[PDB]
Amino acid sequence: DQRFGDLVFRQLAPNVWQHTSYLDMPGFGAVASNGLIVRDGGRVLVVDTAWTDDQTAQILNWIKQEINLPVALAVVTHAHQDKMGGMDALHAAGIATYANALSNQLAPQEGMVAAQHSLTFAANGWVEPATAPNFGPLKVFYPGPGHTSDNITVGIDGTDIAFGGCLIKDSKAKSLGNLGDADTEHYAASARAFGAAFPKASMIVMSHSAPDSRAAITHTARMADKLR
Ligand SMILES: C[C@@H](O)[C@@H](C(=O)O)[C@H]1CC(SCCNC=N)=C(C(=O)O)N1
Ligand SMILES: [Zn+2]
Ligand SMILES: [Zn+2]
Repeated sequence: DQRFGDLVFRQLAPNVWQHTSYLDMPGFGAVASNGLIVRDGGRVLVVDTAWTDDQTAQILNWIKQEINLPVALAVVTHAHQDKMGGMDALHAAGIATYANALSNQLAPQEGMVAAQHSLTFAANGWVEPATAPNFGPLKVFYPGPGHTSDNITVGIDGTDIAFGGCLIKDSKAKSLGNLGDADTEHYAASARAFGAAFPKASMIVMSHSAPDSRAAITHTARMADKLR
């Protein structure tokens, strides 16, 4: 683990890093939020911002120092603060940002800054390639409504890594966390759909825990079963 400012960076694979930022919430303590950094050829790709614009700027600063390649694009997995909180930092730096069309539509109501481009998805959940230009190893999948109506997920092609965001919780988790915006009826099916979308992924990266095995997906699904 590497510390850079208030952020921590961990290499998960030769070309993949996890970024972690913290937000102190009064009465509840500091909460960690994870994202991904992917090196693809002569460019870098980001998945999710940090909690804030300042923290996100630090991600770009670490990238400059540790990777020294231009950041080509970023993808945010839904319209909540821990995933979209630092959109300004990305846009200030001239980085093209992509999100679920629904996330961009919800963003203003959520107090978030919308991404600059919209992803749309097929009936089977896979992104329509036309809306996801030059994503390299990033394979984006909409598993259906769960944590939120708009949550999307990301696999890293050519690695054992898949990113479930706030949809997937780790196998040690006691609850499904914040269900304030959740679709409790479809949550279980969506978690399982993600598992089926990336059947070979063995390392599951998520928003609020260290990377886990596929057990995180199944354990989440089974916790969600009880919500019905
Ligand atoms: C604060 C907001 O961004 C919230 C969300 O996205 O729903 C953050 C905080 C949280 S709570 C973190 C884990 N909580 C466990 N009780 C989650 C989450 O559950 O995914 N995401
Ligand atoms: Zn959320
Ligand atoms: Zn979260």
